[PDB]
Amino acid sequence: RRDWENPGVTQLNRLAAHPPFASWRNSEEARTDRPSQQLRSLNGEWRFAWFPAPEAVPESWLECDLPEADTVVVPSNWQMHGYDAPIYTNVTYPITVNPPFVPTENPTGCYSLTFNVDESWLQEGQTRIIFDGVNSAFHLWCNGRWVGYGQDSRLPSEFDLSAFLRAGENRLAVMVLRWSDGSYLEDQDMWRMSGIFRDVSLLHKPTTQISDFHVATRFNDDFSRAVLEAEVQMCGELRDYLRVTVSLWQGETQVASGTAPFGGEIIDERGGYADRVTLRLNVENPKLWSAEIPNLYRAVVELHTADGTLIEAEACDVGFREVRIENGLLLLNGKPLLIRGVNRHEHHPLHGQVMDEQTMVQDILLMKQNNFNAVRCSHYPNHPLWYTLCDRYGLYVVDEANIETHGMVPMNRLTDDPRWLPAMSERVTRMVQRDRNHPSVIIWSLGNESGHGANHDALYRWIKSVDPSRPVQYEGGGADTTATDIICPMYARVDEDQPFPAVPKWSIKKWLSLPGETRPLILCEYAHAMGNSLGGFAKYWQAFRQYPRLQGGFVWDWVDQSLIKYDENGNPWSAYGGDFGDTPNDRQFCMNGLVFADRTPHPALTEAKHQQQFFQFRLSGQTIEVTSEYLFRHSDNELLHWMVALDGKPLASGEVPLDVAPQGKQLIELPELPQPESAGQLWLTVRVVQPNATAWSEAGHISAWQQWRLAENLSVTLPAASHAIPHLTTSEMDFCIELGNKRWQFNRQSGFLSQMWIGDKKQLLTPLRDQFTRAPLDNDIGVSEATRIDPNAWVERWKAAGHYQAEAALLQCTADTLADAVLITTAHAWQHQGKTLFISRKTYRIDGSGQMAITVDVEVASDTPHPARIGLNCQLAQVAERVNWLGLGPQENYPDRLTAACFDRWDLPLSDMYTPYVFPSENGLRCGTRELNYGPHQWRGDFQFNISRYSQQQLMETSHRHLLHAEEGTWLNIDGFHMGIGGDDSWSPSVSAEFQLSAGRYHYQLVWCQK
Amino acid sequence: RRDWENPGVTQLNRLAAHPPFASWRNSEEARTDRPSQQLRSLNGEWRFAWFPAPEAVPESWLECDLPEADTVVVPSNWQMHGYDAPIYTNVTYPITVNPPFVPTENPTGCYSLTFNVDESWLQEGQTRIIFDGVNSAFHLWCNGRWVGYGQDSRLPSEFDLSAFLRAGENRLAVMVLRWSDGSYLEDQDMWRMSGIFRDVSLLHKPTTQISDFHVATRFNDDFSRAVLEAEVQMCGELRDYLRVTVSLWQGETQVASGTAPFGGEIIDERGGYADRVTLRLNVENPKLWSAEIPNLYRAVVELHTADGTLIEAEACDVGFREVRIENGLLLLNGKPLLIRGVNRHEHHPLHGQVMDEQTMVQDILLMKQNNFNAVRCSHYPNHPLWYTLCDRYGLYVVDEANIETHGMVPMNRLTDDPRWLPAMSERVTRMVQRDRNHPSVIIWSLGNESGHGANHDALYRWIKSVDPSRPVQYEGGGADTTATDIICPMYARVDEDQPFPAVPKWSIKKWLSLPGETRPLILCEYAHAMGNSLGGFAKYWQAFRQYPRLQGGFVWDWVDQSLIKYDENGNPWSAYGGDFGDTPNDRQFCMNGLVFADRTPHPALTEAKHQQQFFQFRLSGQTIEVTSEYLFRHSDNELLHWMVALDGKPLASGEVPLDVAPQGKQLIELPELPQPESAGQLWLTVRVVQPNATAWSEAGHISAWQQWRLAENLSVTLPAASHAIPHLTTSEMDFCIELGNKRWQFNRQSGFLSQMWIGDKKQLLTPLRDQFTRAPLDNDIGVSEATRIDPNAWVERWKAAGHYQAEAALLQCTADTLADAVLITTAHAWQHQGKTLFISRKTYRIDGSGQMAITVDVEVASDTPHPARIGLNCQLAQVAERVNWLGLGPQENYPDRLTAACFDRWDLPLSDMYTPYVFPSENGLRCGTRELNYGPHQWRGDFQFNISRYSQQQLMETSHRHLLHAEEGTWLNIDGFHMGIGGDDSWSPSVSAEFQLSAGRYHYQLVWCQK
Ligand SMILES: [Mg+2]
Ligand SMILES: [Mg+2]
Ligand SMILES: [Mg+2]
Ligand SMILES: [Mg+2]
Ligand SMILES: [Mg+2]
Ligand SMILES: [Mg+2]
Ligand SMILES: [Mg+2]
Ligand SMILES: [Mg+2]
Ligand code: NA
Ligand code: NA
Ligand code: NA
Ligand code: NA
Ligand code: NA
Ligand code: NA
Ligand code: NA
Ligand code: NA
Ligand code: NA
Ligand code: NA
Repeated sequence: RRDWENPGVTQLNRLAAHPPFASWRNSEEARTDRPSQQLRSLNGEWRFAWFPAPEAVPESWLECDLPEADTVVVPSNWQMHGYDAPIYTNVTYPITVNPPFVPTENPTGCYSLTFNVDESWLQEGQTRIIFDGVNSAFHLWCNGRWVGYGQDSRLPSEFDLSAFLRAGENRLAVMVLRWSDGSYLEDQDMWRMSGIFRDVSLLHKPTTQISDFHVATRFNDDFSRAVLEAEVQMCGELRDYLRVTVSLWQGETQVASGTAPFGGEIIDERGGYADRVTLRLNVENPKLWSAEIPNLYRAVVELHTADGTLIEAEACDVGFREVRIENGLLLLNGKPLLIRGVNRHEHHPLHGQVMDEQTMVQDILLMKQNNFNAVRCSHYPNHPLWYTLCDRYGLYVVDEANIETHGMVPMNRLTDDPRWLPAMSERVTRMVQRDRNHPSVIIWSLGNESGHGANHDALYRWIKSVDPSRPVQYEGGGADTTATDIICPMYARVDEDQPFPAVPKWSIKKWLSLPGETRPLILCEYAHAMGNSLGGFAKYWQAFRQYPRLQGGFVWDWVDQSLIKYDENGNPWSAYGGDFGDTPNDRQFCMNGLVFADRTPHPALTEAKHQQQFFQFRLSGQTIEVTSEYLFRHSDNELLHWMVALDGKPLASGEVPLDVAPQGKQLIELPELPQPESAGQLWLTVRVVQPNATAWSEAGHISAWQQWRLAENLSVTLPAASHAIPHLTTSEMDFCIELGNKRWQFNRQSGFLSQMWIGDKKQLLTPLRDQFTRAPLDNDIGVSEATRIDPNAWVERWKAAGHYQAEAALLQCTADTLADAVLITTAHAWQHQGKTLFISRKTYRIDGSGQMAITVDVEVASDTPHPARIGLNCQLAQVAERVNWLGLGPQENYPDRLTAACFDRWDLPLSDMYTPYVFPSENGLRCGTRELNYGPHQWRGDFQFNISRYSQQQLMETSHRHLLHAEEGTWLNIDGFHMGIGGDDSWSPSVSAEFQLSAGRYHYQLVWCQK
Repeated sequence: RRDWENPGVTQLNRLAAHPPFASWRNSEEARTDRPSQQLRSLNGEWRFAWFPAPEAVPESWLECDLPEADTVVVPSNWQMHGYDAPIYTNVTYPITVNPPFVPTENPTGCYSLTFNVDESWLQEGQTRIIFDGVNSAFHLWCNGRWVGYGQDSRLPSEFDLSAFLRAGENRLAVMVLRWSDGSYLEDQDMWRMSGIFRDVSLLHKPTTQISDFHVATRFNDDFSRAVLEAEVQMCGELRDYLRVTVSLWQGETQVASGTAPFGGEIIDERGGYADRVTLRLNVENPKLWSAEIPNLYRAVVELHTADGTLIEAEACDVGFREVRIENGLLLLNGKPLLIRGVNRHEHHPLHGQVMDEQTMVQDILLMKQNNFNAVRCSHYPNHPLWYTLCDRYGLYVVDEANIETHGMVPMNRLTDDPRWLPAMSERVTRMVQRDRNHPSVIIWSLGNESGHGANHDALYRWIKSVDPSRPVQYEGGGADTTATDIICPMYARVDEDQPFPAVPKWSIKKWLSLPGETRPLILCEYAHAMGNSLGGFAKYWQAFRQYPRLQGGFVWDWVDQSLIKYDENGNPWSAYGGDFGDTPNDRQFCMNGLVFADRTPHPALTEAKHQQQFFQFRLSGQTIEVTSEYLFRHSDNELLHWMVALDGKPLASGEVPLDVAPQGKQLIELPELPQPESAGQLWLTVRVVQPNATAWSEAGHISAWQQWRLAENLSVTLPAASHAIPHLTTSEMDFCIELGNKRWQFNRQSGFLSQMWIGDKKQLLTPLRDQFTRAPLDNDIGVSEATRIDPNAWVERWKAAGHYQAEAALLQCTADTLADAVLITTAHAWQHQGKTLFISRKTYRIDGSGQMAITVDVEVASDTPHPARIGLNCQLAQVAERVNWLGLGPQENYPDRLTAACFDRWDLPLSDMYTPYVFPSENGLRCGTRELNYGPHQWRGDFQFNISRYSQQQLMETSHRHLLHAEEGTWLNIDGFHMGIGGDDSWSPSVSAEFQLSAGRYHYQLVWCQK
């Protein structure tokens, strides 16, 4: 039958979908969510053999273990065990496009398990097997007899095994196909793996049983009264003595309870559902659920007889909340949300796509700690425990059907085809049936990047009909089609329109007001965090706060999908597309997260944390105004710490309790601040600190901060004049300057400072030279590739202009003596093929104090692409342990990504001054720096810098961080100006005009001296 | 695999659905709709064998003919060949409800055909087979190899046989299952049959071919300009030299033509459809299509190469018309429709469910001739030719998906379940793909009596999304759900509410105005024409004309589903439910048509024709005002004929040409009305005659009529002194009266006229006695059954009250002689269980003229159910050839169904005075009669009467007309009053209060005399 090449067959003998069951036979266990003896895990060691096609599988395997099989753990992805390669392709399908067919060489994983079944499970009732995730399709046999088949790699497939098992040992055999017609609906941008990658379990239910239950909560106008409505369905034999009891508990207190026999109200001319009953429980003053305060109740559903014997119980956590769109705004409990979201794939660097509770918890704690309140399941239903953690920890969730056909041409070729409606329908309906009782899900999504086809419209309506409690969104076809209640673009920019034909991405501000438009706008994806990125993040947040109908967005994305590989020496390294021999592949495009695959943060996460703060601040005088962005809670776990420092020197500080209602303000007046000792800039830093631990944070967690400049007393005191004057020695080759223990050498043929000495120690490994390029970031490169150059990418523009190849031509090099110093003046031209790109004019003034003041004035031809940076660089001979500076920090920060950084005095080990992005590039810059100290050296001025053991040339020549090698000494890059890093997207230029170095003429000044 | 017990498998290897194709290889043949050499019929003689279950089919059958098979004609329903019995069940499924399973005993029809295939069809191109209709599911093999499987008995299933055929002789094998999971979606109220019942054909297409085409017509505001847009899709290898030309013809004139290479506009980020192209042709002053003037153009779509070589051509008739709902009104070409519709099942009394062109044309003509302008395909897509005929003759059509699950409990059990969404979706999507180019289809329907489930909502939106040109309707779930653009109830009454829980049927006038309601209302079924019915039809038409938003309805239904059976002598008779041994069955409920199975009309058809007239008239003095209800045409084929008669005697007449614009009025002044010379009532009758023949009627066709009373001159002339005086002979047991050669005898113990003689000839077989009951109509019976009485039905109320058992008790019988007459006075009480139900007091006055004047005064107890009639009856000794009367006629008419009858002098053969309803009952009445003549007798008065060879007793005791036998003499029923017949529905009391005999006291008088 080749059922795996027929979209008309997505399953055979599979049971209906339904919310999470456990068939407790003790009600108290159900109340507390304790393990159920009726729900057993079959996870652990199984037998597995790999074959190249289903045709190669031997018949013997159905009845007997293959001697050649290996023993492996399940769940797992077989690529993670080395049986074949995982493939990283973004848009292009990994298989030839020829629906509904798949390749004849189709990797097949033959899994089997011998396991015991107690006779008690078989004497009465039904025993079913549940496979929570099998990628991408499979057949199942039990004790050699075929049971059924299933597709949709991201929802559970359940089969009744009652008539196939026997007391004692039994053997299951599962043949899993890597590719199937379901693969045409699974083209998400992620590694392509396969296997039994989610839990496998066995569930026993009585013959008369709860087969489905739906929980709804509806409220009065002020949310002070609710009615909990629980519709319960049974399968099995109806009898007048059956009853359903639904009880609701808040902790250990029972809030309400109702009992009824089965028999629903009349629905139509034929009657009602004799096999269903709806219980309605009044709840006064319910404690409401939100991501701010995830209050939960427990609904316990008992099926029992009138005389009181329990048959079984099921149950769920219940969050009383209403979600609705009114007057153009998405409201939660009547108040407008501000979504601080992130897209999150299920990815683990060692386990592939298998998820575990520890990793789930770690992700949610980091998310909450970084001020996220929402997550989008990009792009498929997740492992079931995810929803339970979001309900309990408190995160809003977008639950999304496992439908993506991005590689089709045009993209809606399948979604507008009715023959594909059935298969798509089950991906949407099975998801709603399974997850509709979770309060954390607040919005349903129809899938991702599958264009806009009529199947979408049909499905959108089906959901609207079966569950009116949550909005439906879908971005395909232009983000504002008739299949979405929310305008949900991906990568639309704040102010800049991208008027692509048919599916333009308008500026978000403009989009809201197009003629006739009235829906809320929440980006389904924005701020693509690939590599050194998140440039322009603050521009989205300023817009979200100013426009009511801009209600936020989901950043793309949480974690890099890098996989671990081992080198010849056994040492692990982070790999990306193409590193497994996979081709074609999309190389580093699989790494776009705020965090590395092991959960270590990238520097961008701090930027997100700051912009997503829940407290806003203004300063007038010495009065700090604190405004709360919480909608529901008072600031009952927060105090404000304030500190004033002079040039990094602490002058004073205090603490004040914060007591701010949701949406309210608090005014705090600072104390009189005595006058500072000397000249400099006073800076005020305030932080919101939570003194008590929460379920998601430690005592002392800092949730928000902000700084302002206070008074400045510019320095007017003349410097203590030199007890000595430097001496110049002129030679045909060089100009040398000597001052005590110091010596400076300027090469006359190159016009650069080629050497410096302290005592008898040389300080430089490479001379001090102008630098106008950077090792290109992912955002500078975009989709450009050696074999398919994208001439529009910044990297290509610079390359084509000769920026990386330009040679300095000396125009002038002279020396003069002044009354107290020596003055060296140079001028160089950087040219390429005859064109002068940049002119650098400098003066170096060395005085009796030993200080060398460098003044730089650069001209940049108006018609050359604006350069990545304007600065100097050199390789110092020394390697020191610490980097100390007065400037923005402590983490890496760039012009268009520096809001989270604070101006203060920071000191870190040198290695923290390098950010190990998997794909190496310019990194580690710190901006707004007035003093930098390293080894015996100090530089002062107003510049940006980076310092590390890797030169820019090395970073640009190296594709994987594991291949980098520390160079001799230390590379210092000191910039007067640096271009923004961008990131609205990583496939087109995204650096906004205000962060491009287009001024034509630039000036900067540095003082270099000893420490 | 048992694919026929799995709603997840509705087909295997079936090709996509598409509009009618013929693969012409000459464009002019395509233009002219001539027969195509590439489309062959395989209809004719096939081999067939019946089996009790698919398991019983011998494997030998795949490879070769079974010797036991018979040779039979295809298309056919195997029940009509006598292989098994057809079943008539209305709501209750004919199989146990245990979805998706079917009985193990499942009648299987094995059909096979040996036929030739030309090598030219195989050497290039694709040869497919098309089964237009297979009930209910089937497997297909070709030359012993399995091809595919299909479900949905009402849409074509097609399969590519290219790789299975060989030049020369080939053999097809088709195993047809009577029952399948598809049957759960085919519970329509009609005979349950099976087989290959619609056409089987072979279609040859080139490898590079037109695979689909959609034609749309949009207009400017006054319809003076149109844009024809034709989207064309291809299959095969794309090549830059390919082209599509679409040309539009109006008769022989080429109106427009456009050509383009393939390549549609960009649709989304991935591009557009390289395999499609859209041609747009401008049309100025298009001739618009409507049921009034079905103007059609012809669109020819040619697939060819750039040098002009034709590859193939497809084509369709195009009707320029726009259908839209605006401000609560259904508009066609901007004018609000008034639907004069009827539901029509595909039924032939001899061939079952097989349709032929002659029967379809016969139906179409009679419909048009009877002023119908629309038809609803109750309840499945029809044979393809039906739409061609509607497009060309001009009828608005409601095309309805084959989905009816009436027998489920509750009704939406399957339609609300997502697991049945796929199967249902195909029944809707495939109908749309097939019929969307037909102009006659103006509204899509989601099926019938399947409750309201979310699957309906999903499919309603799918339609609206793919074809915005036609509204979508669906009655299930209360008739005004979110799945319907039109409020379309079935059997909702005009003024009376039927507030059933959950799905009330409101009075239609009230429904329109319920709070918040704004849609138009068109009944999908009304005026159930079962048996002697159509009572109150005029009430619906008065309301549709008074209320703009009441836009008409579809009467239930066109033709009785009776089947022919043959008695011992081979004579045919009409059979209904249970007559084939089918049980359970719903007896006569399958006969609800305006016409009998053979197309002979029932009397109700004339009432429908009159109320659905397109001309309305008013009279004011000598002025007749004619108003046209046509929306688009002028009365260019009509003249008004008028006639004035005095009591039936013609006084004057004339004709005036009609020249009225659509919706306009014309005033016609009648000439001076010379006075009449005699007492009597003058009556004016007018008729609209079409002088010229049309495609649907003959010259002389009468399309409308109306009558009015004009002056009346009451008779004040004293008769004249009688030549003689009757004599009274009194005896112990009788009062006899003699006058000339006539004698009357009144029995003194019974109190009735027991005998009357002309000479020595007795004139009565039974005495003249009062009668208060009638042989019950289907509407009087409803669903009541001897085995399950419905105490609320009229017949049961009458029975229970003793109406049929009450016996006359004499209260008084006296005789007096007057100056010139003898007077007999009598009084009788009718009692039951000691209660007096009725009292009848009469006088018989016999005078010198020989006339007997009868006065009747009756009392009816207030607490007894209102009686069916208040009259007298007798069995006359003689039988005469003709019946002549001055009253309403000529056809049968009842109080609530007499608008179409006209007052005049009529004369018919006695048998025309009996209506042969298959299920016999009271029939043949004529009301408003002032004089009745039969043999030598004459009765004068103001009464209603029926006259025939069958007593009411026999009619009520006989269930099939074929078993009635003429009694001796003639039974005459003369009524002073008769109850209405009702018909709003035939399962609950439906006679309106104003037509019930509830006055308590009634008076009538008659004169019987010799002629
Ligand atoms: Mg499949
Ligand atoms: Mg226990
Ligand atoms: Mg054993
Ligand atoms: Mg994608
Ligand atoms: Mg700030
Ligand atoms: Mg099936
Ligand atoms: Mg029905
Ligand atoms: Mg009339
Ligand atoms: Na906002
Ligand atoms: Na590549
Ligand atoms: Na990516
Ligand atoms: Na606080
Ligand atoms: Na690099
Ligand atoms: Na109307
Ligand atoms: Na019956
Ligand atoms: Na019927
Ligand atoms: Na005329
Ligand atoms: Na009868």
